[PDB]
Amino acid sequence: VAELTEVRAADLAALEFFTGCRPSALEPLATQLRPLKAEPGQVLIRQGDPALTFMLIESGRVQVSHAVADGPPIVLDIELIIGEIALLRDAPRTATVVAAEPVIGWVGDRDAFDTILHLPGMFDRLVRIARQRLAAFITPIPVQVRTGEWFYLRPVLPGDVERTYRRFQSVRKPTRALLEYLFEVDYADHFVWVMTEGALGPVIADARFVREGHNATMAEVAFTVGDDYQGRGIGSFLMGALIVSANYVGVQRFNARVLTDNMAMRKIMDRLGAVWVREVVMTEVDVPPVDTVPFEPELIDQIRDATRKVIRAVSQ
Ligand SMILES: [Ca+2]
Ligand SMILES: [Ca+2]
Ligand SMILES: [Hg+2]
Repeated sequence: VAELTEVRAADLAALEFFTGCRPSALEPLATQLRPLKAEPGQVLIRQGDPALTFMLIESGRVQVSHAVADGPPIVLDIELIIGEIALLRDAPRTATVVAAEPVIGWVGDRDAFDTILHLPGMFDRLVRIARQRLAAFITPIPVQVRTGEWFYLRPVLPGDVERTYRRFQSVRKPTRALLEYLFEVDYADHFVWVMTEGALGPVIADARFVREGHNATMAEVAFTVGDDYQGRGIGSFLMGALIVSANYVGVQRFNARVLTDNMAMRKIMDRLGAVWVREVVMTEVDVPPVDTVPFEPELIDQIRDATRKVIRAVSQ
């Protein structure tokens, strides 16, 4: 009888992931998931495959590796959710995941993941999981701004409110939730630098470029500085970081549109060749060589290393 759905929903409701969930609320999801039981050494996701599913892991460690044509595979480890970014992007697998122990869990397709994303509270829980995974790839950098104050530079993390359907015309039949979740793990089409107070402290400013379209050479820039933090050189510092990444990813021109009595954004843009025009004022500028950012070569390299690390971590 099809009451195996009922046993399955109770199994789902027993996960830390679904803490506080009522098993009945999970029955429609239970319907869309298939049990997974892999033996140690079993390949869960093969590099080079199309992305057909994601996995929700009840238990067992897995190990991630990326194979190349010029030496041995680069190995890691994610000690909960696997495979979901390439699934929602419809991109091929860029890495292989292997069970390092017995692995028990559940497998679903994109529709099953969209079901999870719409359950109460679960979109934010998925975003915290993505955040924890990414935080492993981020080492905040202590930076000294013009005034001598010390702050910390890092890429944005999923769930930073600073992060918030343009470029995502590459996803078929999407929902808003699917697109919002992808927005939280996009670093290539939309790169955001953040400045924090303390290495594990609050974000007090952010700067970003948003490409005009997927892979496009023109991007809209936008800096935001906490009311207390203007004048202090934080904005122009983030601007430097953004050239390193923009240069690194292929963006070649920046553009801006701001409210006119917003003089501080204006001065950030006046700082390279900005020529405003009314509408709200407008302007658009070239992307200067990495040679030309006023940072020590050491700082520049840590910024490019950070950029690279997060983009790869999101399979871009
Ligand atoms: Ca962090
Ligand atoms: Ca698609
Ligand atoms: Hg729930």
